[PDB]
Amino acid sequence: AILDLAKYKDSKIRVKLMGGKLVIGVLKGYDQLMNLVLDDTVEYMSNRKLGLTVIRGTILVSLSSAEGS
Amino acid sequence: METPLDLLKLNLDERVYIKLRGARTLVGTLQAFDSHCNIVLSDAVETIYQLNNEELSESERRCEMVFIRGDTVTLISTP
Amino acid sequence: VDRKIFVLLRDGRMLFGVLRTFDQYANLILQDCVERIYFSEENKYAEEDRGIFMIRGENVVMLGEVDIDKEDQPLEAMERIPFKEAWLTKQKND
Amino acid sequence: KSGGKKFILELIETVYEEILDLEANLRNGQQTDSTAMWEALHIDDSSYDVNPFISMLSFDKGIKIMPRIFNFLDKQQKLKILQKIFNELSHLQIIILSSYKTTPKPTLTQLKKVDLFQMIILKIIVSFLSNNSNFIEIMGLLLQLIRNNNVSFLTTSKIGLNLITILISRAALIKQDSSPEISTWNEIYDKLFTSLESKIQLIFPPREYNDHIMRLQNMDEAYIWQFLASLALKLNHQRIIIDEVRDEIFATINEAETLQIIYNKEKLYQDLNLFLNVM
Amino acid sequence: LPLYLLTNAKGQQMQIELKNGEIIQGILTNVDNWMNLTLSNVTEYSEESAIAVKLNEIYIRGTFIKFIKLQDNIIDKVKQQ
Amino acid sequence: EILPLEVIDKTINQKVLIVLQSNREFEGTLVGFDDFVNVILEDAVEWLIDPEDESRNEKVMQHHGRMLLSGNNIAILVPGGKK
Amino acid sequence: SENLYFQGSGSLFFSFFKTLVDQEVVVELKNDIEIKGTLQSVDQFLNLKLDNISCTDEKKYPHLGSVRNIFIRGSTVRYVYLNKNMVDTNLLQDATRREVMTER
Amino acid sequence: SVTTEFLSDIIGKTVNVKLASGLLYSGRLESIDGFMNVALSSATEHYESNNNKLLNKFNSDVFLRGTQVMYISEQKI
Ligand SMILES: [Co+2]
Ligand SMILES: [Co+2]
Repeated sequence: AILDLAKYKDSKIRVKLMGGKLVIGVLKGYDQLMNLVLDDTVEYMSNRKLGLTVIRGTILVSLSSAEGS
Repeated sequence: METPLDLLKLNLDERVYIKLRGARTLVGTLQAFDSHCNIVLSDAVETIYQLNNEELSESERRCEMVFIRGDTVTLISTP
Repeated sequence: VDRKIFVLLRDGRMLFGVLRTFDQYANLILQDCVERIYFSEENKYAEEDRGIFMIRGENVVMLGEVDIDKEDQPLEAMERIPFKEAWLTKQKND
Repeated sequence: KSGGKKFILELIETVYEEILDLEANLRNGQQTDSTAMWEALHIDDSSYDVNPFISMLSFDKGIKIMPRIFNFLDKQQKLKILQKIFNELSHLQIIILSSYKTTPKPTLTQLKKVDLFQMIILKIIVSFLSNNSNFIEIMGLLLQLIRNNNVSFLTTSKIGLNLITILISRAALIKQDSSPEISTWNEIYDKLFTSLESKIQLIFPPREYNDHIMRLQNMDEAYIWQFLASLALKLNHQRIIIDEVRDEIFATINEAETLQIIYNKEKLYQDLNLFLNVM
Repeated sequence: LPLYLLTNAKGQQMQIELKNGEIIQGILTNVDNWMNLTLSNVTEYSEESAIAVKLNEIYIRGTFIKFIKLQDNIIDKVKQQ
Repeated sequence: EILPLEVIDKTINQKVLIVLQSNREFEGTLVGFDDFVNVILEDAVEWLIDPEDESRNEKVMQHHGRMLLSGNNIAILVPGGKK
Repeated sequence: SENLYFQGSGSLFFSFFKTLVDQEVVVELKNDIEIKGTLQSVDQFLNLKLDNISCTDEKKYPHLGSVRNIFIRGSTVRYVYLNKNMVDTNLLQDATRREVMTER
Repeated sequence: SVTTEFLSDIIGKTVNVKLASGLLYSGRLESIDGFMNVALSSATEHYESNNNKLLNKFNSDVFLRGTQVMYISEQKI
């Protein structure tokens, strides 16, 4: 694909989602389709930490590094 | 027992009721449809439900022949 | 397929420009775009320039060829107001 | 619709399917697979309170698909269907709607549906009884209508009353040459009259009815007079008819209580004149 | 075809708006067949703020872009005039 | 190598919390899923969520039996169930 | 026995609109905009190009005097209004039943 | 194939089908098009909960768009 995700392993993950949601956490794993496994995850309120999650790639709208985690 | 479309095909030449997402409902006599739920109605009367300044109001239109794009359709049943 | 057109988008904003490489899905690439906002109720309007615009096809509602010059003169008798005012007004209107 | 109307819609769409292939088999195919379509009409099947064909004959698309379905049919199948219509004629949900007795105020739509069944099914029955009939089979059809229904109930229905007119008229229109048949006809004719004899002029519709229809458009009663002319054309018989309807003739002739829009008074006189010219 | 054209506009800075009104302004570093973007020097904000956070880098999924404004081609603009 | 469907696989018959794109989530025991990530939950609790006040989140139904949640709208899957 | 409202499995409304080409229709969009015009073509996604339009001005609407022809993205249409003369309703139901016959 | 197996053995049971509009329809499930179009007989309509105002009751079969189905669940209670 286009972005090699190996580089962010156990690095802060900041993740925007289709419905307005934003999620941050450390990368643990992935699939070819950018389904993601995140640990230590905090989700953001748009008009809160639960830690462990699995995010659907289909719903991903943007991803970047965060100083936050 | 057939897929829901077949039941819809059972209604051809009959009065059908169609519900749209945007607070609009139609009732009329069905003439055609595809699997995308695009529809041709032959003597329909549309009715629109609104929110005006804390009161519910309903204006309505009728027309002889109208194609109606399926992706707006939320439900179908008999008048 | 090198024409000057207007486009109205799903969010309600109007873009104007000259098209290229468009319509396989109707996805469009425009040059020298202009976003124009009208309020006929106050004889005002507003502009801001858009150089090269790429548009994803699910966001276009409709488009069509225009003659810019014929549409200008009406432009003339109206007061161009600041773009900022129009954006704030528009959110008020919508 | 004693059945579900889920059921009858199934049926009516199955017949629509089957006749859609049989028509589609004209790119060459073994065309007469009508043995597969007929079984869907349930004509033979007396497994219900009302025969499923008579039921789907109530729906609009049923009546609309009758000319096409008759195309792939074989007289004695065509005759089997026409016998089914007559034998259960009082079960037709469009006999009900033409009757003023049962459906006193019929929505404009229901008036329309009556007009449709009229234009399509009568054409079929008037045609089949012209280019495809035996005198004795006309006897059979007629006799069937009599023995299985509350005759004169039907005389209130535009459809039934018109139907009766068709049976009789086409029958008596066999004045051409070429015995016991003649003997049989007398017997039926006498048998029909009795039921009507007391109840003729129950035919003519109540005033409110006419008022309700009249409000929905513009009453053409030419179908009533055409009937009375048909039944007349049995001398004492002629007397009884001209008796119970006399005052209605006296009222209708008095009906022309107006002389001098360009109102079409010609129409009303023509109907009664069509009766009297006949007999 | 659109992806192909953008891939020639590769390496230049631009201001891209997403489907939800977020604006991402940055330097395009790579593009793919699915209209994926690298976004090498990024600043991210809303239309409300433009008319507010920098992170140096962002990854964006192609199917979620509403539109993208690219910078005026200097030679093409002068040729037009 | 940990793969998302495999982590999720390891959650079958455990409590799981399923969050949509909108402000809605369903907690219940996860029975199974497919390729299109349609998820089956058993005896699911349905919540609406207030972004601002955990007190004003609203519990809309306790479901009983199995329910199928269409994978169109699934945003987030949480193994262990929203402790 | 093949009719005009019927070309193949998944092209029903496409053939239906192709039947309405060169006829005057009115198209209403999901955002309430109504456009009167003459149909010049359709595609498999039912996008419409209307020639020689006439219109009802609008709150959100700025009117471009030079515009005679518009392209319309199919996915943004709510209604396409017609007159009963333009369509054989028996045939439109028939070809529909044939398609359902096939599509199952 | 757990999902296809689920629709099989729920034909005939009473269910709750909530659409994306948040509207909730209950009655008996007999179609499961697999685009998840649903047909239901005896369908009632509530806004989000069985506890709310009945908005519409249907006396014949209802057809529901698969593209709009959010969930389907048995109404055991
Ligand atoms: Co009179
Ligand atoms: Co409307």
